[PDB]
Amino acid sequence: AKVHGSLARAGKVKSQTPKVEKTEKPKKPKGRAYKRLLYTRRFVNVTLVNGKRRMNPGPS
Amino acid sequence: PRAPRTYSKTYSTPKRPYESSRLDAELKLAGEFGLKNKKEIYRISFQLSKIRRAARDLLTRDEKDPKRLFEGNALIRRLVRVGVLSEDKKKLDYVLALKVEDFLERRLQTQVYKLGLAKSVHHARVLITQRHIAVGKQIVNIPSFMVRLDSEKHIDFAPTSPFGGARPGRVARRNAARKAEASG
Amino acid sequence: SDAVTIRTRKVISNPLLARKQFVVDVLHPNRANVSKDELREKLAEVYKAEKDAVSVFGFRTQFGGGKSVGFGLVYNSVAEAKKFEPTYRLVRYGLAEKVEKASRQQRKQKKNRDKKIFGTGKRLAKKVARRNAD
Amino acid sequence: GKGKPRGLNSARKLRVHRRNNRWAENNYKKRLLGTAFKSSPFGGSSHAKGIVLEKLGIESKQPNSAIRKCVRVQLIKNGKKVTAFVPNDGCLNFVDENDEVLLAGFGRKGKAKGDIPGVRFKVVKVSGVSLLALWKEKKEKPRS
RNA sequence: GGAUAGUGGCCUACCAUGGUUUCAACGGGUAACGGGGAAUAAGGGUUCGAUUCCGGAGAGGGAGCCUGAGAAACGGCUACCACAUCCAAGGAAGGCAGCAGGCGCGCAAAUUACCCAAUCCUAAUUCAGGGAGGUAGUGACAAUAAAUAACGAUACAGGGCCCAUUCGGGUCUUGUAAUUGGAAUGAGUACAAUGUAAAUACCUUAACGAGGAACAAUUGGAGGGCAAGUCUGGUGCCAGCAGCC
Ligand SMILES: [Mg+2]
Ligand SMILES: [Mg+2]
Ligand SMILES: [Mg+2]
Ligand SMILES: [Mg+2]
Ligand SMILES: [Mg+2]
Ligand SMILES: [Mg+2]
Ligand SMILES: [Mg+2]
Ligand SMILES: [Mg+2]
Ligand SMILES: [Mg+2]
Ligand SMILES: [Mg+2]
Ligand SMILES: [Mg+2]
Ligand SMILES: [Mg+2]
Ligand SMILES: [Mg+2]
Ligand SMILES: [Mg+2]
Ligand SMILES: [Mg+2]
Repeated sequence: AKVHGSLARAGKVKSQTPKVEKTEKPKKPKGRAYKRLLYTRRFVNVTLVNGKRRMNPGPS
Repeated sequence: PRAPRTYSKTYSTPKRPYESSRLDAELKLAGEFGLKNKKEIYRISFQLSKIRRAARDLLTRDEKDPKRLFEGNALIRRLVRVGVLSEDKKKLDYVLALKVEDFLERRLQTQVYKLGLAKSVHHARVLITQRHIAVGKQIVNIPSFMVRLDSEKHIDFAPTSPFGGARPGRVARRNAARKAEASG
Repeated sequence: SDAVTIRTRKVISNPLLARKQFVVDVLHPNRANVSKDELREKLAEVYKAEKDAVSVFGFRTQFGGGKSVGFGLVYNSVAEAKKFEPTYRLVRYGLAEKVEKASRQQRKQKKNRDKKIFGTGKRLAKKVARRNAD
Repeated sequence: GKGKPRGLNSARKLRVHRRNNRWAENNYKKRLLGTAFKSSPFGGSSHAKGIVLEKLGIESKQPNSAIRKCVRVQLIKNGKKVTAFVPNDGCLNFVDENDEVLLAGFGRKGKAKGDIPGVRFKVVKVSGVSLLALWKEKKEKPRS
């Protein structure tokens, strides 16, 4: 094998990724209220039951 | 130097982390009983295992064995006092398969919701932790109390707390404070 | 206050130290911080002896307030009270005053330094003074 | 008779027989020989500190074509030389030269991790500033 | 027979040639103080036990000895070895594996704090002393409980039942809001008392202390094992990721 190579192109894509920042969004509840929130969307909600009760299917 | 302090763990995680048949069941128990973690269910199942372990070790022993009867009576009585076990099932064979949520429903979380005055389990969890509860004559703010069938009629609002008189309320007090000064 | 209702429980006579031992059970609804300094007189006219023959300690408030439990001692006369009660508890009541004393670090220094000297040291004190001149 | 003796007074044969065949296990071999003490450049420990000597262009095993950007490190406590991988996208820039780094294994329990040949250690800290925090630009590398 | 407080090759003189060993002697290694115990275990087991209790050893390495009932003592002494301090160079003084603290070594471990009030010990002794011990400081080593939100009214989306009067109200539900409201209180300040040897905190409690831009929960992962994207932009066997595939 070989121990030499192109070390001058380390971090090629990370330094090349366009900088998109986090959008501001309302805070989620922490602790018990999150379990209250998650229980609502899964069991008492039928929003995504398309064929198999998907959780995050892609937009289609 | 001094004697060591004895401490013990009170819960155990399941062997398989991601299994859907149990993952959704866990969210069911935490769903309508207002629990913030799986460790509440994990905690309950730990001494549920310990209760079954003690009960299984009793049935192995011969009938009329003094050790079988003594801790058999103690175990059967101590759960009956808590109320997780009905009076009819006092045979030491129905304690093996009691339920997983029988212990949980005896908590002060549920009792405040059962006996009115909370109108939702999520409101109750606040009510206990907000220090407006008197299970006896004493204020308690621990949602897991395991009421003992001798104090169910004794849950009432603490005398030194709103909704029980003897004070109007903290935020209500400053609420009228603007009302008095604005009228002048 | 309001309904102080000081109560004494588990009262046992202790003539070995000429004292009465009891648990000071305090019920103070709508009140806190029962101010044990005031527990002395209310326990005094109950036993009718005097205010300076009674000592109170403990009194950990229960969860939520409105009730306290502690320990109380009442003596027949102040003479044996001064001879039996610890010095630290007496100064709280004002019976005695703090004894002025250097810190525990400083006392250790003086003892160690005085070990280096044999005898009174007056003979050495003049000898070093005589030597320091020349 | 299934092989092994069944006599009630043959516990000596069974215990000694078990001793001789226990050596065919690998964990029992390393534990009692103390190889990790005598070999395995650490001292049986999970982490070690060393000085970076140079950067390496190790190429990927089959089927894979890539450069892995590892570093040669000489350990402090024993002076042994090892090769360690610098895991993240572009983290070879923070480990430039002569820095005093902390290394950890790869979780393979003493063997190479992936298609990286002959490398069984990774960089976890450079200049004692927690390399992971550098990639997420949370902390700053010391100037000296 | 000597010696010991005593038995004894413990030592001495003489005598005999014995004693241990494949049922593992003797020798070698131990990242070996031994136990009470710890982790995980259907049952059988495996691994660990420097370390809060019991026994043993040691005071830098050996040796020797005074005093004393008790030491081969080391915060007792003498010598050598290795370190090592102060000197107006003639000499003198040392053992922190005690408590803090420092330097080194490392992947790796805290204050040069307060007090004898509690536990108990020592002394001529109720009183003095005790870095033994206790208190406080640092401390995400491990453990226990448990906040980070709760509830109304208006606008949407559902199933029975009153009418059986086009599809009209829907009295009742369970959720969806860049809609609005009252309440509830804790972290955090704090008079005060409580607490304590004196304090700091805990438990109480005047008073001050929620409406989001707030008082804002992280750590990881989303092809499979192993639930959780066939979304968007970039990269183009490069960068990279990937315990295994
Ligand atoms: Mg046999
Ligand atoms: Mg003899
Ligand atoms: Mg002989
Ligand atoms: Mg050793
Ligand atoms: Mg010991
Ligand atoms: Mg010794
Ligand atoms: Mg040393
Ligand atoms: Mg010695
Ligand atoms: Mg010393
Ligand atoms: Mg030290
Ligand atoms: Mg994350
Ligand atoms: Mg995946
Ligand atoms: Mg992703
Ligand atoms: Mg899946
Ligand atoms: Mg990623």
